[PDB]
Amino acid sequence: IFKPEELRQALMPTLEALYRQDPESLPFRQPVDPQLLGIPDYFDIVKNPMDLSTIKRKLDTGQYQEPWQYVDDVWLMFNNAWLYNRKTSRVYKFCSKLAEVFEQEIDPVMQSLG
Ligand SMILES: Cc1noc(C)c1-c1ccc2c(c1)nc([C@@H]1CCCC(=O)N1c1cccc(C(C)(C)C)c1)n2[C@H]1CC[C@@H](NC(=O)OC(C)(C)C)CC1
Repeated sequence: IFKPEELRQALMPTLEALYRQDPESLPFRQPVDPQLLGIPDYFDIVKNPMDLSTIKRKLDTGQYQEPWQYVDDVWLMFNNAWLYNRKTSRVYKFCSKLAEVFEQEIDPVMQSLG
């Protein structure tokens, strides 16, 4: 049974790795705002929105008990973006860049956590 400070120390470097991907992480730093973006169908398509600010806040305040719940949220944000956006769009290709980065950093940390 993990403690939320153990979880934060080990997983937060993987989250900071995402934030550094400038400009790729910019669309993902805050919730998608469908009104601002003019995309009224977004919450029809994305039933469980997620973004970097929400994951950071959940990490910071201890809302994850096990590491796979953090991993699930990160992949939720990618899958939402791959689902809603066309393959030709910048955010789609941005999402693939951050997903590539993420797999690269999450593997060793998950194996030392377990
Ligand atoms: C993910 C995802 N999944 O589906 C969807 C849908 C998203 C998603 C999400 C956001 C998005 C977005 C797509 N396209 C944009 C803008 C909007 C115009 C069109 C465009 O080409 N863009 C764009 C895309 C890729 C890269 C960038 C940079 C690198 C220039 C920044 C821009 N943005 C925000 C819109 C406003 C955000 N600023 C903000 O919220 O400011 C406050 C003060 C916090 C409210 C920052 C980028």
